[PDB]
Amino acid sequence: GIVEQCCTSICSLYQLENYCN
Amino acid sequence: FVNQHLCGSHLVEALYLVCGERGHFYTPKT
Repeated sequence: GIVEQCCTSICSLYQLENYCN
Repeated sequence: FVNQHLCGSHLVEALYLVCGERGHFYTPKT
């Protein structure tokens, strides 16, 4: 999920948006 | 926005910036 996308390494607005579902 | 590492409260803050602000901000007609 979002923690495994942004907490471990760099994420960006255009892809982190996708996890608001 | 800033592309960086984000976790916990910092991640909740980012979700507000990308999606949560757009929840109460205006959306014009298509």
